[PDB]
Amino acid sequence: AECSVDIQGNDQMQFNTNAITVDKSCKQFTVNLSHPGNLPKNVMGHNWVLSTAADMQGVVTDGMASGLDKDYLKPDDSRVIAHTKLIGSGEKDSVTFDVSKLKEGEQYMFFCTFPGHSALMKGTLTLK
Amino acid sequence: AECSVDIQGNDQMQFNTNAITVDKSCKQFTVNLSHPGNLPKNVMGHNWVLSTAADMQGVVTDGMASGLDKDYLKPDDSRVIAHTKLIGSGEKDSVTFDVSKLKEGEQYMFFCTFPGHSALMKGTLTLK
Ligand SMILES: [Cu+2]
Ligand SMILES: [Cu+2]
Repeated sequence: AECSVDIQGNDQMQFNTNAITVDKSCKQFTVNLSHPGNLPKNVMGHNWVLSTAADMQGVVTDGMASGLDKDYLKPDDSRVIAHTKLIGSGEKDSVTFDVSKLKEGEQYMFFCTFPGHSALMKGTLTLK
Repeated sequence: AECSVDIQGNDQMQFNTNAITVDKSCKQFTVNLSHPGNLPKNVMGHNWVLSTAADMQGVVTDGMASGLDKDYLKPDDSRVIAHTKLIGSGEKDSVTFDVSKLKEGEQYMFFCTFPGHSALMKGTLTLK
Protein backbone atom coordinates (compact mmCIF):
# COMPACT_ATOMS: atom_id res chain seq x y z
CA ALA A 1 0.00 0.00 0.00
CA GLU A 2 1.14 3.69 0.16
CA CYS A 3 0.50 5.09 -3.17
CA SER A 4 -0.52 1.72 -4.69
CA VAL A 5 -3.29 -0.85 -4.63
CA ASP A 6 -3.55 -4.46 -5.78
CA ILE A 7 -6.77 -5.51 -7.52
CA GLN A 8 -7.82 -8.75 -9.13
CA GLY A 9 -10.39 -9.44 -11.78
CA ASN A 10 -11.64 -13.05 -11.58
CA ASP A 11 -13.48 -15.59 -13.83
CA GLN A 12 -16.82 -14.44 -12.42
CA MET A 13 -16.28 -10.90 -13.88
CA GLN A 14 -15.75 -9.39 -10.45
CA PHE A 15 -13.06 -7.06 -9.20
CA ASN A 16 -12.11 -7.78 -5.59
CA THR A 17 -12.65 -4.13 -4.43
CA ASN A 18 -15.29 -1.57 -5.28
CA ALA A 19 -13.62 1.51 -3.83
CA ILE A 20 -10.11 2.90 -4.02
CA THR A 21 -8.87 5.95 -2.02
CA VAL A 22 -5.79 7.80 -3.23
CA ASP A 23 -3.82 9.57 -0.57
CA LYS A 24 -3.35 13.25 -1.49
CA SER A 25 0.27 13.08 -0.28
CA CYS A 26 1.11 10.52 -3.01
CA LYS A 27 2.81 12.27 -5.95
CA GLN A 28 1.93 9.26 -8.10
CA PHE A 29 -0.25 6.19 -7.59
CA THR A 30 0.11 2.69 -8.94
CA VAL A 31 -2.61 0.12 -9.61
CA ASN A 32 -1.38 -3.49 -9.85
CA LEU A 33 -3.97 -5.66 -11.56
CA SER A 34 -3.70 -9.46 -11.72
CA HIS A 35 -6.02 -12.17 -13.00
CA PRO A 36 -6.22 -15.16 -10.53
CA GLY A 37 -8.71 -17.17 -12.69
CA ASN A 38 -8.18 -19.81 -15.37
CA LEU A 39 -10.00 -18.38 -18.35
CA PRO A 40 -8.05 -16.94 -21.33
CA LYS A 41 -7.88 -13.30 -22.35
CA ASN A 42 -10.28 -13.65 -25.35
CA VAL A 43 -13.09 -15.03 -23.14
CA MET A 44 -12.46 -13.31 -19.81
CA GLY A 45 -9.85 -10.59 -20.37
CA HIS A 46 -9.91 -7.73 -17.80
CA ASN A 47 -8.40 -4.26 -17.75
CA TRP A 48 -8.67 -1.38 -15.20
CA VAL A 49 -9.56 2.04 -16.71
CA LEU A 50 -10.06 5.28 -14.82
CA SER A 51 -12.26 8.21 -15.93
CA THR A 52 -14.66 10.68 -14.29
CA ALA A 53 -18.06 9.09 -13.43
CA ALA A 54 -19.57 11.34 -16.13
CA ASP A 55 -17.22 10.01 -18.84
CA MET A 56 -17.45 6.30 -18.04
CA GLN A 57 -20.29 5.42 -20.45
CA GLY A 58 -18.76 7.12 -23.53
CA VAL A 59 -15.36 5.46 -22.78
CA VAL A 60 -17.11 2.01 -22.47
CA THR A 61 -19.17 2.50 -25.66
CA ASP A 62 -16.19 3.65 -27.77
CA GLY A 63 -13.99 1.01 -26.14
CA MET A 64 -16.35 -1.70 -27.39
CA ALA A 65 -16.29 -0.24 -30.92
CA SER A 66 -12.44 -0.17 -30.98
CA GLY A 67 -12.26 -3.89 -30.43
CA LEU A 68 -10.14 -6.67 -29.36
CA ASP A 69 -6.90 -5.55 -30.92
CA LYS A 70 -7.13 -2.13 -29.25
CA ASP A 71 -7.69 -3.69 -25.78
CA TYR A 72 -11.24 -2.45 -26.12
CA LEU A 73 -10.19 1.19 -25.63
CA LYS A 74 -10.35 3.98 -28.17
CA PRO A 75 -6.69 4.99 -28.83
CA ASP A 76 -5.73 8.29 -27.21
CA ASP A 77 -9.13 8.63 -25.64
CA SER A 78 -8.82 11.97 -23.84
CA ARG A 79 -11.30 10.92 -21.15
CA VAL A 80 -9.15 8.00 -19.87
CA ILE A 81 -7.00 9.25 -16.96
CA ALA A 82 -5.03 5.96 -16.73
CA HIS A 83 -5.56 2.32 -17.72
CA THR A 84 -3.86 -1.07 -17.82
CA LYS A 85 -3.54 -3.41 -20.75
CA LEU A 86 -6.25 -6.13 -21.03
CA ILE A 87 -4.87 -9.25 -19.26
CA GLY A 88 -5.77 -12.93 -19.26
CA SER A 89 -5.49 -15.75 -16.70
CA GLY A 90 -2.23 -15.63 -14.77
CA GLU A 91 -1.08 -12.25 -16.20
CA LYS A 92 -0.40 -9.08 -14.31
CA ASP A 93 -0.03 -5.39 -15.29
CA SER A 94 0.51 -2.07 -13.51
CA VAL A 95 -0.16 1.53 -14.32
CA THR A 96 1.30 4.49 -12.44
CA PHE A 97 -0.28 7.92 -12.91
CA ASP A 98 0.25 11.38 -11.45
CA VAL A 99 -2.15 12.24 -8.61
CA SER A 100 -2.17 15.92 -9.80
CA LYS A 101 -4.48 14.77 -12.61
CA LEU A 102 -7.15 14.25 -10.00
CA LYS A 103 -9.15 17.05 -8.49
CA GLU A 104 -10.57 17.06 -5.01
CA GLY A 105 -14.37 16.98 -5.06
CA GLU A 106 -14.77 15.21 -8.42
CA GLN A 107 -16.15 11.63 -8.80
CA TYR A 108 -14.05 9.00 -10.52
CA MET A 109 -14.91 5.47 -11.65
CA PHE A 110 -12.69 2.56 -12.47
CA PHE A 111 -14.13 -0.20 -14.62
CA CYS A 112 -13.19 -2.93 -17.07
CA THR A 113 -14.02 -2.21 -20.79
CA PHE A 114 -14.17 -5.88 -22.01
CA PRO A 115 -17.67 -6.11 -23.71
CA GLY A 116 -20.44 -6.37 -21.10
CA HIS A 117 -18.13 -6.48 -18.09
CA SER A 118 -18.60 -2.92 -16.82
CA ALA A 119 -22.12 -3.75 -15.59
CA LEU A 120 -20.37 -5.77 -12.88
CA MET A 121 -16.78 -4.57 -12.92
CA LYS A 122 -16.78 -1.05 -11.71
CA GLY A 123 -16.05 0.98 -8.59
CA THR A 124 -15.32 4.48 -7.28
CA LEU A 125 -11.92 6.13 -6.74
CA THR A 126 -11.58 9.18 -4.50
CA LEU A 127 -8.77 11.41 -3.28
CA LYS A 128 -8.21 11.42 0.45
CA ALA B 1 -45.12 -17.93 -32.36
CA GLU B 2 -47.02 -19.89 -29.62
CA CYS B 3 -45.24 -23.19 -30.52
CA SER B 4 -42.03 -21.37 -31.45
CA VAL B 5 -40.10 -18.32 -30.15
CA ASP B 6 -37.41 -16.20 -31.76
CA ILE B 7 -34.63 -15.19 -29.30
CA GLN B 8 -31.46 -13.17 -29.71
CA GLY B 9 -28.38 -12.75 -27.68
CA ASN B 10 -26.45 -9.57 -28.26
CA ASP B 11 -22.97 -8.06 -27.62
CA GLN B 12 -24.08 -6.77 -24.25
CA MET B 13 -24.27 -10.37 -23.00
CA GLN B 14 -28.09 -10.29 -22.76
CA PHE B 15 -31.04 -12.21 -24.21
CA ASN B 16 -34.02 -10.18 -25.41
CA THR B 17 -36.40 -12.27 -23.20
CA ASN B 18 -36.03 -13.83 -19.75
CA ALA B 19 -39.30 -15.86 -19.69
CA ILE B 20 -40.83 -18.24 -22.23
CA THR B 21 -44.11 -20.07 -21.80
CA VAL B 22 -44.76 -23.29 -23.73
CA ASP B 23 -48.45 -24.00 -24.30
CA LYS B 24 -49.33 -27.59 -23.40
CA SER B 25 -51.21 -27.76 -26.76
CA CYS B 26 -47.86 -27.73 -28.53
CA LYS B 27 -46.66 -31.21 -29.26
CA GLN B 28 -43.27 -29.71 -30.18
CA PHE B 29 -41.66 -26.31 -29.55
CA THR B 30 -39.09 -24.49 -31.70
CA VAL B 31 -36.47 -21.94 -30.57
CA ASN B 32 -34.83 -19.86 -33.33
CA LEU B 33 -31.68 -18.10 -31.97
CA SER B 34 -29.82 -15.30 -33.78
CA HIS B 35 -26.82 -13.15 -32.76
CA PRO B 36 -27.40 -9.54 -33.89
CA GLY B 37 -24.02 -8.20 -32.68
CA ASN B 38 -20.52 -7.93 -34.28
CA LEU B 39 -18.36 -9.83 -31.85
CA PRO B 40 -17.00 -13.27 -32.87
CA LYS B 41 -18.06 -16.56 -31.40
CA ASN B 42 -14.87 -17.17 -29.40
CA VAL B 43 -15.21 -13.79 -27.65
CA MET B 44 -19.05 -13.50 -27.29
CA GLY B 45 -20.64 -16.63 -28.72
CA HIS B 46 -24.13 -17.59 -27.46
CA ASN B 47 -26.17 -20.74 -27.23
CA TRP B 48 -29.64 -21.49 -25.72
CA VAL B 49 -29.63 -24.46 -23.40
CA LEU B 50 -32.62 -25.85 -21.50
CA SER B 51 -32.50 -27.91 -18.22
CA THR B 52 -34.33 -28.00 -14.91
CA ALA B 53 -33.40 -25.11 -12.54
CA ALA B 54 -31.75 -27.62 -10.26
CA ASP B 55 -29.50 -28.87 -13.04
CA MET B 56 -28.47 -25.51 -14.51
CA GLN B 57 -25.36 -24.99 -12.35
CA GLY B 58 -23.92 -28.43 -13.19
CA VAL B 59 -24.57 -27.96 -16.91
CA VAL B 60 -22.92 -24.49 -16.85
CA THR B 61 -19.84 -25.72 -14.89
CA ASP B 62 -19.29 -28.84 -16.99
CA GLY B 63 -20.09 -26.83 -20.12
CA MET B 64 -17.40 -24.31 -19.21
CA ALA B 65 -14.82 -27.12 -18.74
CA SER B 66 -15.60 -28.69 -22.21
CA GLY B 67 -14.27 -25.66 -24.14
CA LEU B 68 -15.05 -23.90 -27.37
CA ASP B 69 -14.72 -27.04 -29.50
CA LYS B 70 -17.59 -28.61 -27.56
CA ASP B 71 -19.72 -25.44 -27.80
CA TYR B 72 -19.18 -25.19 -24.08
CA LEU B 73 -21.45 -28.19 -23.40
CA LYS B 74 -20.48 -31.61 -22.06
CA PRO B 75 -21.01 -34.22 -24.83
CA ASP B 76 -24.31 -36.05 -24.28
CA ASP B 77 -25.09 -34.35 -20.98
CA SER B 78 -28.36 -36.07 -19.94
CA ARG B 79 -29.40 -33.01 -17.93
CA VAL B 80 -29.81 -30.95 -21.15
CA ILE B 81 -33.38 -31.26 -22.44
CA ALA B 82 -32.53 -29.29 -25.62
CA HIS B 83 -29.88 -26.89 -26.90
CA THR B 84 -28.62 -25.02 -29.93
CA LYS B 85 -25.10 -24.71 -31.30
CA LEU B 86 -22.87 -21.91 -30.08
CA ILE B 87 -23.15 -19.08 -32.66
CA GLY B 88 -21.17 -15.91 -33.23
CA SER B 89 -22.10 -12.68 -34.92
CA GLY B 90 -24.64 -12.80 -37.63
CA GLU B 91 -25.18 -16.56 -37.28
CA LYS B 92 -28.47 -18.19 -36.33
CA ASP B 93 -29.62 -21.69 -35.29
CA SER B 94 -32.84 -23.49 -34.47
CA VAL B 95 -33.80 -26.46 -32.29
CA THR B 96 -37.16 -28.27 -31.92
CA PHE B 97 -37.91 -30.46 -28.89
CA ASP B 98 -40.78 -32.56 -27.79
CA VAL B 99 -43.08 -30.84 -25.23
CA SER B 100 -43.78 -34.14 -23.41
CA LYS B 101 -40.26 -33.99 -22.15
CA LEU B 102 -41.56 -31.19 -19.90
CA LYS B 103 -43.86 -31.76 -16.95
CA GLU B 104 -46.04 -29.31 -15.10
CA GLY B 105 -44.94 -28.45 -11.61
CA GLU B 106 -41.19 -28.44 -12.49
CA GLN B 107 -39.03 -25.29 -12.80
CA TYR B 108 -37.02 -25.07 -16.05
CA MET B 109 -34.37 -22.48 -16.97
CA PHE B 110 -32.95 -21.58 -20.38
CA PHE B 111 -29.41 -20.09 -20.40
CA CYS B 112 -26.20 -19.55 -22.26
CA THR B 113 -23.14 -21.70 -21.26
CA PHE B 114 -20.39 -19.47 -22.76
CA PRO B 115 -18.13 -18.74 -19.66
CA GLY B 116 -19.57 -16.14 -17.30
CA HIS B 117 -22.69 -15.44 -19.46
CA SER B 118 -25.30 -17.29 -17.44
CA ALA B 119 -25.21 -14.62 -14.68
CA LEU B 120 -27.29 -12.41 -16.99
CA MET B 121 -28.23 -14.72 -19.90
CA LYS B 122 -30.88 -16.92 -18.41
CA GLY B 123 -34.64 -17.05 -17.98
CA THR B 124 -37.54 -19.28 -17.06
CA LEU B 125 -39.37 -21.66 -19.33
CA THR B 126 -42.79 -22.67 -18.08
CA LEU B 127 -45.26 -25.22 -19.46
CA LYS B 128 -48.74 -23.64 -19.17
CU1 LIG C 1 -13.35 -7.55 -17.47
CU1 LIG D 1 -23.71 -16.16 -24.32
